[PDB]
Amino acid sequence: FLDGIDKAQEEHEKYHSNWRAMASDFNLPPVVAKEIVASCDKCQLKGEAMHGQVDCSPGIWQLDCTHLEGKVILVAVHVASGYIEAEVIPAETGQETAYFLLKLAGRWPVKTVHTDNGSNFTSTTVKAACWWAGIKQEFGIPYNPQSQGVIESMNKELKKIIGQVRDQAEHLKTAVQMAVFIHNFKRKGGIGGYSAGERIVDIIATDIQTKELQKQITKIQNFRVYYRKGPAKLLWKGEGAVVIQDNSDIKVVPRRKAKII
Amino acid sequence: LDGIDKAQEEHEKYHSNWRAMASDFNLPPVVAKEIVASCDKCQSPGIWQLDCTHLEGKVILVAVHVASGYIEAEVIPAETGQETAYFLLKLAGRWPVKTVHTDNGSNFTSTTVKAACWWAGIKQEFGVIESMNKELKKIIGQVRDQAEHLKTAVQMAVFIHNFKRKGGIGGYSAGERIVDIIATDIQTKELQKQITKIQNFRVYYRWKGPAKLLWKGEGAVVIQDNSDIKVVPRRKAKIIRD
Amino acid sequence: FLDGIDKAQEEHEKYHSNWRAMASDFNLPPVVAKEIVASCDKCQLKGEAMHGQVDCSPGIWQLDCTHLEGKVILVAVHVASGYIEAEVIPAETGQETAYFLLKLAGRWPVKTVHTDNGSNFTSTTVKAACWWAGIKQEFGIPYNPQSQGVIESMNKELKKIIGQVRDQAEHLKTAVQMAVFIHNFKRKGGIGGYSAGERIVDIIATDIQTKELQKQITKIQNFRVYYRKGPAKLLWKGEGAVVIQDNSDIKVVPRRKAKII
Amino acid sequence: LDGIDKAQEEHEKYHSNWRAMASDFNLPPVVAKEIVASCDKCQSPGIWQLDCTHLEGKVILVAVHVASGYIEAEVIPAETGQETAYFLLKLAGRWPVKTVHTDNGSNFTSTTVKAACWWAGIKQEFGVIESMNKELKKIIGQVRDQAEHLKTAVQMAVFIHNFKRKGGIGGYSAGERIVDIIATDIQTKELQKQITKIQNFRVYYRWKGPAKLLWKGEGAVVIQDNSDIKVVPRRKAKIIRD
Amino acid sequence: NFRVYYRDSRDPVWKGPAKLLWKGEGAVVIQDNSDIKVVPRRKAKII
Amino acid sequence: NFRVYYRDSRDPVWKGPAKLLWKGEGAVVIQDNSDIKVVPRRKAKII
Amino acid sequence: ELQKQITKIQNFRVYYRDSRDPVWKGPAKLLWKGEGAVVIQDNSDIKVVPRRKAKIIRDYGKQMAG
Amino acid sequence: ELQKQITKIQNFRVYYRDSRDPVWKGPAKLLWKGEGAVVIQDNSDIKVVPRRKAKIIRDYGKQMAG
DNA sequence: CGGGAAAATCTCTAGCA
DNA sequence: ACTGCTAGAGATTTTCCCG
DNA sequence: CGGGAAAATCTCTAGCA
DNA sequence: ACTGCTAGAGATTTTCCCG
Ligand SMILES: C[C@@H]1CCO[C@H]2Cn3cc(C(=O)NCc4ccc(F)cc4F)c(=O)c(O)c3C(=O)N12
Ligand SMILES: C[C@@H]1CCO[C@H]2Cn3cc(C(=O)NCc4ccc(F)cc4F)c(=O)c(O)c3C(=O)N12
Ligand SMILES: [Mg+2]
Ligand SMILES: [Mg+2]
Ligand SMILES: [Mg+2]
Ligand SMILES: [Mg+2]
Ligand SMILES: [Zn+2]
Ligand SMILES: [Zn+2]
Repeated sequence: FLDGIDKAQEEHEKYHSNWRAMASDFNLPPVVAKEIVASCDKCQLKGEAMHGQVDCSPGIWQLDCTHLEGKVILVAVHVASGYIEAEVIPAETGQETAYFLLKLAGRWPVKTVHTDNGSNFTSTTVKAACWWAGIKQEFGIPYNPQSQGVIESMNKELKKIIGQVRDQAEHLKTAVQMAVFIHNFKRKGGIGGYSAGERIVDIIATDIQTKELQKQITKIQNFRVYYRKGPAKLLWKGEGAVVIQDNSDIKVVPRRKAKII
Repeated sequence: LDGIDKAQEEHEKYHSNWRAMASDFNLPPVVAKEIVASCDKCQSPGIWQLDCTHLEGKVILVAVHVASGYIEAEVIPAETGQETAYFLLKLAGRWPVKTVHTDNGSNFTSTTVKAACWWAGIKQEFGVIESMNKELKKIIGQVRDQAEHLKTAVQMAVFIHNFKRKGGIGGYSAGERIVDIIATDIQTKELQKQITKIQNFRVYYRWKGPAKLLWKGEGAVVIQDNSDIKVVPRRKAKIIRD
Repeated sequence: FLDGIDKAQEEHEKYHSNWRAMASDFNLPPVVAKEIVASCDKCQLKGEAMHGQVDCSPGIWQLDCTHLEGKVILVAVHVASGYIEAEVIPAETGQETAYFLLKLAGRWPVKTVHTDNGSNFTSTTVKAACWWAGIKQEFGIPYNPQSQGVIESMNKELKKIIGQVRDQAEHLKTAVQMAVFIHNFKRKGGIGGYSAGERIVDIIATDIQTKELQKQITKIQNFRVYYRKGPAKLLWKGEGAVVIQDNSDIKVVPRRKAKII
Repeated sequence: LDGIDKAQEEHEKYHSNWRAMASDFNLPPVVAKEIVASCDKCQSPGIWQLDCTHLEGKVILVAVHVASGYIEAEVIPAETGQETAYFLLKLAGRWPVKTVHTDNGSNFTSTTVKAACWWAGIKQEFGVIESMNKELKKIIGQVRDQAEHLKTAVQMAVFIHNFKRKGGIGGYSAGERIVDIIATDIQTKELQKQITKIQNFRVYYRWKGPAKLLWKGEGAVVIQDNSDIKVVPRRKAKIIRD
Repeated sequence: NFRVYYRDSRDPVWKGPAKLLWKGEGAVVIQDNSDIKVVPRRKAKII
Repeated sequence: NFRVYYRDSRDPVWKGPAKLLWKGEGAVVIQDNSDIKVVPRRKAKII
Repeated sequence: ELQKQITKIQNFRVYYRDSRDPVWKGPAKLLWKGEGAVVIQDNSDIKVVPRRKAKIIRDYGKQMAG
Repeated sequence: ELQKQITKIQNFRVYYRDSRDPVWKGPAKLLWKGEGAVVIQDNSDIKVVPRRKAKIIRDYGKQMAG
């Protein structure tokens, strides 16, 4: 193909033909045309077609500031449950973001806050408020609201509820608290038919209960397992399969070729 | 199914509650509820307390969950009905507040607070609040130097009280207690819902007279007839709605 | 449920709870809660989750004006094939839109032009140019570029090619014509591995050939069919099934219970 | 497959072309191509013509597809090399232009037109254009009163000439003819591509000597050996690349 | 008869209910207070 | 080694190639002319 | 006569979509063409498709290839 | 003693996702919980899921219902 | 009939004011 | 009475090719 | 085991600066 | 070294309920 490849690069340097066009016009295998395209800097113009998956641990909260009727609404959400907190604040300022964050951390177990890189969240005053409550700050890739998919989706549900109840309140702060109430306790569905309030209660109570239960289980159930290796620490057994943790690496092995001691 | 008689015996012996029978013997909660409700010898989480403390010339408005000692407080600009109603709408949006106890003070008997309670569905009624005010004031005095304004200090005190101070029988903090109590009320409400759903159904088994329905299992149907719990195969009983 | 329904509307008038929340809180069948929500005007806030399908007949073209480097580029596309025409014009004016449209209609069989409701397309000067060439104008639902999905998608491919070849031309018009060339003849793929030029040639030649062939077939094959009715005109027969057109209604019937005369 | 001998006979009788054999007997085009290429007694669509007419003080620059009579023209502000090269880049983007014939005029031998032809891949070479100029001028004179500017009239004339005037053997217009001719060239190019693809393969059948490959069917493999076309089952022949 | 609530044109506020005059595949024609409008089916609910 | 072309931040012009330092699920860390950047995998191609 | 014409009309490939599926269905076999509808055969199934949802080609490449 | 604790830890439902599927997988059965991973049983299959991709609840509503 | 490699199909994304 | 689409990138299934 | 109705799941969309 | 999501609307498959 030496004559077919040299003419294809000469054509790609002009028209930037994709791999197919150069496979048809110069009698090339698909691999060679794809290679000629892959080596052109001017043709690498498209990312891969996937989406990530945000952290949904029980202690992660996403915060963001949204705007409505000239006012600033600082909104938070519990990612695992959908439970939201919100407040109209006079200004997007690290002072009042820190006040909001301290109130939140005082009402619920907030382990980690995920936010974008707005100035109020990247402020030295929030860093002090998050350090005092023992909160971990995760900032997202700048200019990527998809990294805040949960709270950004909650900026739409919250604003949608406010317009439904806006005419039952003179001020916007009352409508914001009405919308918080309605979302958290009057909208059911999701992973348990719950509302956001029931679901956060379940998530948190389940976290506590499971931590206590598994603490007891590990305190009692103390075995070592040899498979195929070292004395891996036993995690679970039953149904013809054993789960163990060998050097901080959890893997599933069948009951055969594994002995518990 | 097979342990209903054992649960009846354990109640007639120890007067246990349905949660234990349902956990120990493995019975649907409705059956154990009926077991505990068949003996006449065997016969809160939505109540908060509101008040206002004064400190350094500002007004702190504190709310306590009586069942758990959990505290919600914040500094307000004026001891008025607008800010009290706003605080109460906030709290009602955060936790399921069914009742609030107050001290008939002017800010609490206002039309705005009454309208907020009406919208949120809160029932207004006019010494734990005092002891918790004392504890909050002690914590505030402790942590005051770590902040410049008072509202920040109040929120640090609320954080400390709710999550850092532990005690009681099991050594849990107010946050874990409030979460557990609310989960228990969620279980209670779900059970009441299921009982109310099934109570409008009558069962004709083997045909014998109509009976109250308790559970519609996958391989059985549990019924209560003449104050006696019996098990019948699904194909041997017909359930109608009345 | 008379007490359960009256309390549910009283609650919906305040919080606007969805059908599930009112089914759980008031012991309602899903139909009744869904009905209570369906009767509330303030809750009808979301359309249905589908997309339409544009016309892709051989004679439909989508036109649009896109902007680049302060200049106006009037772009057209043959919907069935993807073949594009483009031109930098000094102004979005019905005069030059009509000139572009007359040139196009002179180079290809343009039966119908689909555009949005920009002033240059809704101009009385294009109406005269489309009337003279015997073109039919279809305007889209205002403020819905999805009705121009093809040409709007072509506004992105065209601009994408221009940046790839912009440094081989001093002026933007040369880069626009280079991009037209490259798209139409140097990018292969689609419903036949074709380029846009090959595909428009195939579409148009196939239209002519099939019209002629089916004209001959109908001129020769002249039968009437009775099924189950009137003498439906025969369209096709074979493989144990007959296709006929009874009173301008094409339907497929099996060979059984159908006689050809 | 079974009609290869009939096609060989029909060529030795009537000297037909491969398109007919492939259509009449139902043979892959490559086999009929080889049939027509085995007889030594049996042995344009990318060429356009450019020129400039003058009318009413403006310069019209006309392009004719020689094979079809299809016309592309437009009024340009100046008879220069920039506008000629722009016209030619436009045309090359619209139709597959492989060659353009011009009249060695100053605008056509410029460096800009040469560079445009180089980029587009057009080969520059220096009486149909005259007759089509006459016909375009006649049409323009006909339709002139229906417009105010001359460029609009030129485009109306181009529309009329390409799609409204019909003639020739079958009564087709220039548009249908150009489309048919370009489709034929597309078929020719696809056939040349497939022949070039298969020509670097050798077949060993039943083992006999290597043979040229023609078609790799689903139930057969067609080969040409010693100027004779034979059919062999796929399991009876092995194809290697050389 | 059908009630149609819709989102007409560059306006976020949903309007309705309007009479359904014609349901096509992808768009609907409605009548809302003696005003005939054509709304895509992404921007309308019919009850 | 891998070449990474990316779309950094509110800028349409694709940049690259950059050295791939770390590939996570959803985002990548790259080095482009002694400048370490974190780009989501929607906005980057790795070759 | 007529049979050659019919087997020629069935040599064209048809790409079509259904009224609620956004993906294009692979090449069927054209049986009959009309002003508003085309009749195709896709996997031993006879479908009637509107003209505005169908693309009819020959595939000059597969012809020239068997 | 221990067996009651294990059958209690297996009463919690787990909702999880895989690293490239955006849809949430239905309620599995929690076998073991850890700081970084949870071990579940979904349709007679034992999967190890990171803690950040799992939601663990009890469903105070199916409990109170059998 | 059985793996491996290559080809075809499938899935999913940004950008198009 | 009108209407999302297109092309590329990675993943996964089909087909083919020699044993 | 067989239909019908009701419930559960699936698919797909706008909006979130 | 980090990451789209949420809730609603219509369609389609499952489950259940009495024969
Ligand atoms: C003044 C005319 C008449 C009235 O409306 C405006 C505004 N407009 C807006 C876009 C635009 O929003 N493209 C983004 C996009 C969004 C969704 C989708 F499916 C396809 C898409 F291309 C156009 O392309 C466009 O031509 C116009 C226009 O022409 N006008
Ligand atoms: C000044 C800070 C810091 C730097 O960036 C700006 C700009 N920005 C833009 C959006 C926004 O584009 N939402 C639409 C959207 C698009 C895609 C998606 F997946 C989710 C979405 F919500 C925000 O929500 C937001 O908070 C900000 C912001 O805060 N800032
Ligand atoms: Mg933000
Ligand atoms: Mg935001
Ligand atoms: Mg436009
Ligand atoms: Mg546009
Ligand atoms: Zn390139
Ligand atoms: Zn409502």
